[PDB]
Amino acid sequence: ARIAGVEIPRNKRVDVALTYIYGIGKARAKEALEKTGINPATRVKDLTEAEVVRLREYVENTWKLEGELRAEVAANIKRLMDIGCYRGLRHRRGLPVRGQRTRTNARTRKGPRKTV
Amino acid sequence: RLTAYERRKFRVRNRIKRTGRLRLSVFRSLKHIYAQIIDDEKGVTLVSASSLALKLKGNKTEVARQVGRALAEKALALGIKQVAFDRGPYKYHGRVKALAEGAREGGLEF
Amino acid sequence: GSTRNGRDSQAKRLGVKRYEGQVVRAGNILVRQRGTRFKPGKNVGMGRDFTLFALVDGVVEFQDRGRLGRYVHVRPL
Amino acid sequence: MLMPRRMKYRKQQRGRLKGATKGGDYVAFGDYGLVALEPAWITAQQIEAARVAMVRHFRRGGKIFIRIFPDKPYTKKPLEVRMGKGKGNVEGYVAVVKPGRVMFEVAGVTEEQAMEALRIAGHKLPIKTKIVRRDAYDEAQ
Amino acid sequence: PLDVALKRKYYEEVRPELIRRFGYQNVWEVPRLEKVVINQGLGEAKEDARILEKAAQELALITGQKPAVTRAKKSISNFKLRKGMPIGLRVTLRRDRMWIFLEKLLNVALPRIRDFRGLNPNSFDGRGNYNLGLREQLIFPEITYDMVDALRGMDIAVVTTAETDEEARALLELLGFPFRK
Amino acid sequence: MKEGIHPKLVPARIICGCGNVIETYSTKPEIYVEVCSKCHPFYTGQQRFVDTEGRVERFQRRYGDSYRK
Amino acid sequence: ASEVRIKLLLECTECKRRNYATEKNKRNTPNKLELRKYCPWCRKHTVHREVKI
Amino acid sequence: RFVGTPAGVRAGGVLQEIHRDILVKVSPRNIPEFIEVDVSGLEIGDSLHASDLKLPPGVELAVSPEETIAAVVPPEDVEKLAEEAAAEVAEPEVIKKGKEE
RNA sequence: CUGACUGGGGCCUGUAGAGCACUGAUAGGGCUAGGGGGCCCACCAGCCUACCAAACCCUGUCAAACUCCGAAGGGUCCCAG
RNA sequence: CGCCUCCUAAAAGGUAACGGAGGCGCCCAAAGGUCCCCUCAGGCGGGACGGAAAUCCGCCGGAGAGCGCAAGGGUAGAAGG
RNA sequence: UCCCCCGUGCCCAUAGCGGCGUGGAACCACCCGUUCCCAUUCCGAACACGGAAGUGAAACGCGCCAGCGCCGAUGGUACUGGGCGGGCGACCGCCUGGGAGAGUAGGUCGGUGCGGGGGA
RNA sequence: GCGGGGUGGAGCAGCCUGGUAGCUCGUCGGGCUCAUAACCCGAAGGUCGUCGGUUCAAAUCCGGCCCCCGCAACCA
Ligand SMILES: NC(=[NH2+])NCCC[C@H](N)C(=O)O
Ligand SMILES: [Mg+2]
Ligand SMILES: [Mg+2]
Ligand SMILES: [Mg+2]
Ligand SMILES: [Mg+2]
Ligand SMILES: [Mg+2]
Ligand SMILES: [Mg+2]
Ligand SMILES: [Mg+2]
Ligand SMILES: [Mg+2]
Ligand SMILES: [Mg+2]
Ligand SMILES: [Mg+2]
Ligand SMILES: [Mg+2]
Ligand SMILES: [Mg+2]
Ligand SMILES: [Mg+2]
Ligand SMILES: [Mg+2]
Ligand SMILES: [Mg+2]
Ligand SMILES: [Mg+2]
Ligand SMILES: [Mg+2]
Ligand SMILES: [Mg+2]
Ligand SMILES: [Mg+2]
Ligand SMILES: [Mg+2]
Ligand SMILES: [Mg+2]
Ligand SMILES: [Mg+2]
Ligand SMILES: [Mg+2]
Ligand SMILES: [Mg+2]
Ligand SMILES: [Mg+2]
Ligand SMILES: [Mg+2]
Ligand SMILES: [Mg+2]
Ligand SMILES: [Mg+2]
Ligand SMILES: [Mg+2]
Ligand SMILES: [Mg+2]
Ligand SMILES: [Mg+2]
Ligand SMILES: [Mg+2]
Ligand SMILES: [Mg+2]
Ligand SMILES: [Mg+2]
Ligand SMILES: [Mg+2]
Ligand SMILES: [Mg+2]
Ligand SMILES: [Mg+2]
Ligand SMILES: [Mg+2]
Ligand SMILES: [Mg+2]
Ligand SMILES: [Mg+2]
Ligand SMILES: [Mg+2]
Ligand SMILES: [Mg+2]
Ligand SMILES: [Mg+2]
Ligand SMILES: [Mg+2]
Ligand SMILES: [Mg+2]
Ligand SMILES: [Mg+2]
Ligand SMILES: [Mg+2]
Ligand SMILES: [Mg+2]
Ligand SMILES: [Mg+2]
Ligand SMILES: [Mg+2]
Ligand SMILES: [Mg+2]
Ligand SMILES: [Mg+2]
Ligand SMILES: [Mg+2]
Ligand SMILES: [Mg+2]
Ligand SMILES: [Mg+2]
Ligand SMILES: [Mg+2]
Ligand SMILES: [Mg+2]
Ligand SMILES: [Mg+2]
Ligand SMILES: [Mg+2]
Ligand SMILES: [Mg+2]
Ligand SMILES: [Mg+2]
Ligand SMILES: [Mg+2]
Ligand SMILES: [Mg+2]
Ligand SMILES: [Mg+2]
Ligand SMILES: [Mg+2]
Ligand SMILES: [Mg+2]
Ligand SMILES: [Mg+2]
Ligand SMILES: [Mg+2]
Ligand SMILES: [Mg+2]
Ligand SMILES: [Mg+2]
Ligand SMILES: [Mg+2]
Ligand SMILES: [Mg+2]
Ligand SMILES: [Mg+2]
Ligand SMILES: [Mg+2]
Ligand SMILES: [Mg+2]
Ligand SMILES: [Mg+2]
Ligand SMILES: [Mg+2]
Ligand SMILES: [Mg+2]
Ligand SMILES: [Mg+2]
Ligand SMILES: [Mg+2]
Ligand SMILES: [Mg+2]
Ligand SMILES: [Mg+2]
Ligand SMILES: [Mg+2]
Ligand SMILES: [Mg+2]
Ligand SMILES: [Mg+2]
Ligand SMILES: [Mg+2]
Ligand SMILES: [Mg+2]
Ligand SMILES: [Mg+2]
Ligand SMILES: [Mg+2]
Ligand SMILES: [Mg+2]
Ligand SMILES: [Mg+2]
Ligand SMILES: [Mg+2]
Ligand SMILES: [Mg+2]
Ligand SMILES: [Mg+2]
Ligand SMILES: [Mg+2]
Ligand SMILES: [Mg+2]
Ligand SMILES: [Mg+2]
Ligand SMILES: [Zn+2]
Ligand SMILES: [Zn+2]
Repeated sequence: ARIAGVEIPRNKRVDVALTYIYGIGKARAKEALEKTGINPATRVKDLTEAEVVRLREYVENTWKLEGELRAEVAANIKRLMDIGCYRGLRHRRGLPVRGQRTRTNARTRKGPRKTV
Repeated sequence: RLTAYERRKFRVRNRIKRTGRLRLSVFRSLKHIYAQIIDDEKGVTLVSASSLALKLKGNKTEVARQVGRALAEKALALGIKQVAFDRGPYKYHGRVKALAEGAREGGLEF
Repeated sequence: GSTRNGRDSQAKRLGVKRYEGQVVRAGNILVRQRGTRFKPGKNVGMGRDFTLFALVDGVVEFQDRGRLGRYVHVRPL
Repeated sequence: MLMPRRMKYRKQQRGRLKGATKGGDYVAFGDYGLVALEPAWITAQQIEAARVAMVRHFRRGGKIFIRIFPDKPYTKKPLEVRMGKGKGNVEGYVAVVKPGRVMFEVAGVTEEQAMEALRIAGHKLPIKTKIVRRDAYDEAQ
Repeated sequence: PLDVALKRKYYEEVRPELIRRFGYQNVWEVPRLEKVVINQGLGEAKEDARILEKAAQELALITGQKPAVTRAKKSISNFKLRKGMPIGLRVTLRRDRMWIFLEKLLNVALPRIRDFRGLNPNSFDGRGNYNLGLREQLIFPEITYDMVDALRGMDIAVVTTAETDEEARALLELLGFPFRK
Repeated sequence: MKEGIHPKLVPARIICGCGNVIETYSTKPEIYVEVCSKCHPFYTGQQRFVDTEGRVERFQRRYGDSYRK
Repeated sequence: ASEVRIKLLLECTECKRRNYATEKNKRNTPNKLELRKYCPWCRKHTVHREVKI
Repeated sequence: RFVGTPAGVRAGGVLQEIHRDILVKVSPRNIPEFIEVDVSGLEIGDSLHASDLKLPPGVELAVSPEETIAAVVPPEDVEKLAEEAAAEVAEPEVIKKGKEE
């Protein structure tokens, strides 16, 4: 559980390895490599402990990650669901939120089909 | 509501009285170690010996052996010869064992 | 009409065989019992089925020691 | 109607009906009582029939205390069989009742209302009865 | 006996502060640490793994002490458990090892917990003891990612000579137990 | 203790990611940890880490007060 | 006794005579019994072996 | 003395006087003629306890304050007879002996 | 002279009666997990129950195979007629 | 249809009915001998996966547990582990 | 012979639960260590050894309180050996000898034998 | 009285030997056909008549009760 709570994949390039962390995509990965001055093409199994402790310290302090980010996403939905807004209804019936059709498809929000 | 100590004490003593001999019971405290030979038929102590009453010295093991000999000497003088060793809650080992071996050395029969 | 009952077992003739004040000889059976209703006392042994028998010639005595149970003794003559 | 919900043993030896009541001989709940004057096995059918009589009398109101319960199983061999071939079958339950016991008590009803209800119920019982009211003698028990 | 950080802290900062906050008329009335009993309730080693010695070896690193086995007191159908089956581990840490474990637990382990928002204040015995639970054994420093095959947490029991919860609450926080409320 | 069945405890040095060094005893003399009590946000008073936001919603609009009145 | 709980003899390994009869469970204890028993012939304790009854 | 006429009694209910007196430690010179109790606030089916007993000077309760003392209960009704009669009863099961018990 | 029977003395016993401490039964009330039902909700709980009711407590009871108790008697040994 | 346990059996023992109720026709190489330790069920509270019940901690708990199998007697001052 | 403590029995809850109080000179205990004897299905917790800085906090000993537990009369009664009456019965009475249980009044926060250590 | 059964909607296994509910049909979804039957490819549904008990655990062993099948009910 090195940085930041997740133990990033060794033997892989340091830029992609960061994407395996909740809160970090390729974008925030390209950022933390300049802002800490580390070579994006090197493997994590080849990171200097100096390079490590800097990348770690920066990323945990600049962005909200793992459990906390999951916490606000939950908190954001919890309120939408509680105020009684439409965005909340769709979260309470587990139906598609973003105005898609529900006659067909919508299989990712509902789950596998329940035939009749 | 009894304790492992009480039960252990009881269990080994009942076993001794059953054989009906005079019993050489041994109390062993943190500093001292006493010993009396009792007739449970009459509820009477017959001969006594202790470190506290013999004002004895340093190593508790070596001390015990001495109170053991003390008991035996006073014992045979009274006609007591054979006797049964009540090890109480104490494992026959170290201080207590030494007290016994001393009583034996002194000519006590057990 | 029939019954599933009808069985029973041979009576085992248990109990005290010598009462207090009675003279017994070495080996006389004193109490026949299941478990220890009476417990072996002075000069009294116990057999593998809790049988109380006099160890010496003498006279029987009973004593009830409260929470310790009842005991049977043979007093030497 | 009144019967045990379960029991250790299914059939019971008949026993005897000697002597005055063991207990339950004093008023203890209501205002007025009905007391048995002679011994009997009082059947569950009778108890219930004696109860219904009283509640029917009150129409609405009053409270009925039933101080006897039929826990004794009543046995009877099938019709026209011969002796032997075991014990009979259970056909009902009775409550053993010896002289002096308060069987029924009423409360929360006028005196003449209690006198009549206990009398009527008295007629559904296979024994002689006596109507009684609460005394200090009852209070002292 | 080894002088250790958390132990010395007990006698120097924790000991006095308690006599202040509660006013004891005797030196023994003050709260002491009795024993820390660590239990791995496992039971994942019932039929499947007769081999759970990895967890014993793991607990042996964490506490510098080899655990004993706990076995099933009675057979149970639903847990696929027959009477006498080996389902857990339990090591009793007393004295200097008790301190050393708590010291590393307080300064290193509890922090390394995923989303650690403080120990639960309400997990208090009522009789003045405390119990807490961990979901991973990677929480401890001696355990690298390499030497772990599969995740397994534990129960931690901390016994106190204190009579009441409040006295117990104080002793541990003073020693460095972080609570959420 | 029983001999030969127990891991040997010796003087140890747990090194944290803030550079902190912990004087303790362990089965391994050197250890490197990513966090400790001296730099963990819950421990260090109340380090808001990255979320010093202050909700921010719902009155956090104020975009703006230019509507007519 | 039964089909699985058999009866057996014990033979004094020294003089080869049978001195004891007893039982065992040949599913639980499939190995031939070895036990020290007093042999009246040899007039001393001796290892006795299970032998077919 | 149960002073007052309960509201349950107005609804047809019945006041069951569980304790028609109460056990009390007291001086001989200090014996009350009675003790009043307000039952006027009793509904079907509410109840008072010895705790709710407001005592004269020098008298002390000798029973558990938890001890119930009076209650108001529903009355007999003929309307209950029909549904009470319609209640069919299953046979008395047997507590068994042996390989069943 | 040891006999039936009788006087005294010890010891053994679990019935009559009674009791509810155990095993079960049991009426009512109290208190209170569980359901049922209604206002109320799906967003996870509330709240009220003239409903069925666990454990516990109180009042009142039942039992050959229940007994915290427990006689009158009865059995046996000793001394005596 | 023989054997074991309880009741009937009237407080010694014994006592019948096609009276009320259950069991046996095995088993254990340790479930045996001895020595040395250990003490239950259950209740409340506390503890990752863990649940009414898995394992751990605390307090209360004379025995209601356990003792291979029916029942009774017995039993932690062990006959139980 | 009187007081306190450490042993060991007896009586077998009038001796117990709970509450409060008190004792460390001595004795006991916890206590200080784990080198050595010996020990932990792990743990010097227990058993054990070597000690004597501390404390009577836990334990234990001694007192006090009747909330619970335990003991419990007298009186009456049930029942009954034996002798008699009554009813068709279920059942009911009388004489004589024996006499409960529940409950009531009340009792109880132990008594005592032997041996040691200390005190008067 | 004696023997034998009660398990998806129907009819039968599983029971004797405790842990593991199976086969045909029917049913729902989809194929082929203009459509339909047949046919092909998928899926659902039994807490085992009950109430009790033994056991770690019961469709399974044991007991009570309900229901159905078969045989018997003779000399009189
Ligand atoms: N003293 C006696 N033993 N009396 C016997 C009592 C029973 C007797 N049949 C009666 O009715 O009175
Ligand atoms: Mg990511
Ligand atoms: Mg769209
Ligand atoms: Mg739409
Ligand atoms: Mg004496
Ligand atoms: Mg029939
Ligand atoms: Mg038959
Ligand atoms: Mg016979
Ligand atoms: Mg025989
Ligand atoms: Mg016979
Ligand atoms: Mg018999
Ligand atoms: Mg007898
Ligand atoms: Mg023998
Ligand atoms: Mg005598
Ligand atoms: Mg004698
Ligand atoms: Mg009739
Ligand atoms: Mg009849
Ligand atoms: Mg005929
Ligand atoms: Mg007949
Ligand atoms: Mg009949
Ligand atoms: Mg009838
Ligand atoms: Mg009656
Ligand atoms: Mg009439
Ligand atoms: Mg009464
Ligand atoms: Mg200290
Ligand atoms: Mg708490
Ligand atoms: Mg504590
Ligand atoms: Mg790790
Ligand atoms: Mg003569
Ligand atoms: Mg004669
Ligand atoms: Mg004679
Ligand atoms: Mg005579
Ligand atoms: Mg006599
Ligand atoms: Mg009777
Ligand atoms: Mg009862
Ligand atoms: Mg009562
Ligand atoms: Mg009766
Ligand atoms: Mg009765
Ligand atoms: Mg009987
Ligand atoms: Mg009886
Ligand atoms: Mg008595
Ligand atoms: Mg008594
Ligand atoms: Mg008598
Ligand atoms: Mg006589
Ligand atoms: Mg003569
Ligand atoms: Mg035979
Ligand atoms: Mg008999
Ligand atoms: Mg008899
Ligand atoms: Mg009998
Ligand atoms: Mg008789
Ligand atoms: Mg005879
Ligand atoms: Mg063994
Ligand atoms: Mg055996
Ligand atoms: Mg054995
Ligand atoms: Mg428990
Ligand atoms: Mg729990
Ligand atoms: Mg949980
Ligand atoms: Mg649990
Ligand atoms: Mg038992
Ligand atoms: Mg069986
Ligand atoms: Mg003493
Ligand atoms: Mg006390
Ligand atoms: Mg003090
Ligand atoms: Mg001192
Ligand atoms: Mg001092
Ligand atoms: Mg060493
Ligand atoms: Mg040395
Ligand atoms: Mg060793
Ligand atoms: Mg120590
Ligand atoms: Mg010790
Ligand atoms: Mg103290
Ligand atoms: Mg002690
Ligand atoms: Mg004290
Ligand atoms: Mg007093
Ligand atoms: Mg009394
Ligand atoms: Mg009297
Ligand atoms: Mg008569
Ligand atoms: Mg009479
Ligand atoms: Mg009379
Ligand atoms: Mg008289
Ligand atoms: Mg009395
Ligand atoms: Mg007391
Ligand atoms: Mg004494
Ligand atoms: Mg003296
Ligand atoms: Mg003296
Ligand atoms: Mg038939
Ligand atoms: Mg079917
Ligand atoms: Mg078959
Ligand atoms: Mg099978
Ligand atoms: Mg289709
Ligand atoms: Mg067309
Ligand atoms: Mg088609
Ligand atoms: Mg069943
Ligand atoms: Mg079981
Ligand atoms: Mg079942
Ligand atoms: Mg199954
Ligand atoms: Mg059946
Ligand atoms: Mg013919
Ligand atoms: Zn740090
Ligand atoms: Zn030979």
